[PDB]
Amino acid sequence: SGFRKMAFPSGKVEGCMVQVTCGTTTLNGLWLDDVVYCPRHVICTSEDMLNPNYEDLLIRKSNHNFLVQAGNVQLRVIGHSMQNCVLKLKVDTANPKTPKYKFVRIQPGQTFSVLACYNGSPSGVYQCAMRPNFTIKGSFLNGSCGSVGFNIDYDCVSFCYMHHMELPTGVHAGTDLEGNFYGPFVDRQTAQAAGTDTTITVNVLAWLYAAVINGDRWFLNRFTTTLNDFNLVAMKYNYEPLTQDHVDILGPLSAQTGIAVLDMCASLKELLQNGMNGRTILGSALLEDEFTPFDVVRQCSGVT
Amino acid sequence: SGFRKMAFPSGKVEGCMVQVTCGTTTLNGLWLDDVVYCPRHVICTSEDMLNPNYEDLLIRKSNHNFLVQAGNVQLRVIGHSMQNCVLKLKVDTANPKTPKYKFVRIQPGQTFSVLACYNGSPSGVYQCAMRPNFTIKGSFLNGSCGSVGFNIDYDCVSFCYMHHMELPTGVHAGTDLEGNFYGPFVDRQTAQAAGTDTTITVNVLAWLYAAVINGDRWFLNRFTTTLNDFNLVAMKYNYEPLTQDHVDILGPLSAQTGIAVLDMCASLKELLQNGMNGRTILGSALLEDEFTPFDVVRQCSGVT
Ligand SMILES: *CC(=O)N1CCC(C(=O)Nc2ccc(OC)nc2)CC1
Ligand SMILES: *CC(=O)N1CCC(C(=O)Nc2ccc(OC)nc2)CC1
Repeated sequence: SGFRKMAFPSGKVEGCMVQVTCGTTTLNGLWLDDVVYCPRHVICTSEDMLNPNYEDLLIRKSNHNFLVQAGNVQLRVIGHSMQNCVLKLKVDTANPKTPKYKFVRIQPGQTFSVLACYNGSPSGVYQCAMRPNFTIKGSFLNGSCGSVGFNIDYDCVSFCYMHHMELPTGVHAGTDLEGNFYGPFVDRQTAQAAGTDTTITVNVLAWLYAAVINGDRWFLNRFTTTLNDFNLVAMKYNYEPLTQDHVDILGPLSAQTGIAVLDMCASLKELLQNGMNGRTILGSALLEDEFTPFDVVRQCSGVT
Repeated sequence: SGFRKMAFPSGKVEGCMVQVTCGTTTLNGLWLDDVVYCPRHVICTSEDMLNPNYEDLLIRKSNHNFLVQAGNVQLRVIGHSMQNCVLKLKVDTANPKTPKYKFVRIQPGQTFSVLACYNGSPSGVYQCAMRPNFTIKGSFLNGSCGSVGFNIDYDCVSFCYMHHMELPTGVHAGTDLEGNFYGPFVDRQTAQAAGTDTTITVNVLAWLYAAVINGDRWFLNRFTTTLNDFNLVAMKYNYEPLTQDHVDILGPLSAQTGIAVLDMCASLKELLQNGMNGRTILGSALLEDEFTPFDVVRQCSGVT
């Protein structure tokens, strides 16, 4: 028992981290097979970031200008190309530690682990979620760009995020491994404000199921609700609308606990309207939304 | 910017996890050099756990009864011994992936990462703290015994915990890598109640410094206090006493932010007496105590 914000074991991803330097900018790259993926803003000076024309800046760069270092050994760059907001640096050596991998573009509400890196070296691993406004709330200092987000299914790493920037509000924006930003963000140092950071309702319900499974049951009430009634309350509290797809996804947790999804919705409705009254759920004084129903099942079953 | 509950990259520890089976019990072992460390309760049946005499149970065991599997390959056991509550199984092969390592016994308030494992396979990594009552609040299902806690200093892994049991209250107890339990706990299925789980004051202050560094400043007040005055309030709220050693340890955070430690104590005193009033600090509605001053400096500076 016990329920923790858990990240995937990071070993498979640590074996892929490299340092990429272009001129005076050094960030992280992801080495899979004979390709190193990194943010295209590695070619920018701090001045260039104000209004960069990436195609024009890239013309002044040759393969030998991209310095790629894996550990303390240099990789030879034999090609470079820009795909959306990422650069793909072809190297002459396949990464011997390349795990089975996929590039996936996640939806808002989906969680992933981040291996925060500096100078191609891993510093830490933490779990986060793609927010409904397409930002993530990470922990990234200068030099962390190119750090990646991922999920693991047994031995296959699904890379879903690459870090590119911090908005002026301290929230983070990045791309999938095809270089397409999540949300409307651009790799330019300009006014980019995030939209409403709503709560991921289906994740909160999954976490309330985890709480029941782990013995924290005080919030369970004698009520039920409907999807439409619940959603009226969810709208009021800036919670995402709950759909029948979400109810279906919560089915196995409902089955395990014997608590109907709409009954759990009614408990959540009362928590929104009455508050926690100084009480906690799974050691938290607020409703946690960075556990998906899949994460709750995985952690409560012990998937390796 | 941003501040997350971050675990150490787990790769170095993943390379040490093995499966240990004795009869019908299978748990995890830690393979360093030619020795596999595991909880001695691997020799117990579910019945034996009620009142085990480990020396007597061990007499009926031979090297060939300990099945050690690293990945899908079997290790040959050439010796076994009991050191306190851990078994040391000498194998004929040194772990080729053994990192530089130390065995350390941590003090309450100290944090570490746990690589939760099942059948010798890593399932997840999370960060926790040795509570002042010598329990940890982990996430451990059956089969997770032998999972370890650790800290990393660049390339050296300091192992500090091995998981052994879950108390009837859902909290966890375990040993250092010398097999000595933290706290008064025993590897027996008997009435073992934990003492008061007090809050780690020095860690809360470190986390309030992290909050200021990251822009969350609403809780800063116009007051100061003394160590004695603060401690009167800390006692009332089940917070650990703050010592001059703790104030000294917080010195670099005080220097970086320009906020004197006793001023931060006065802010914490007001948060204890007035509550959060529905507000949050670093995305939390309660005062976080599982970040040490060293963790705050490390995360706020980017140590790899
Ligand atoms: C995430 C990352 O690694 N980045 C590269 C460095 C970059 C940065 O520091 N930019 C910057 C420099 C100087 C000034 O002056 C106003 N502003 C921003 C952030 C992204
Ligand atoms: C942490 C771990 O791996 N453990 C080994 C299994 C053990 C267990 O499941 N014990 C147990 C079995 C049957 C009964 O019946 C009442 N109680 C406890 C827990 C520790």
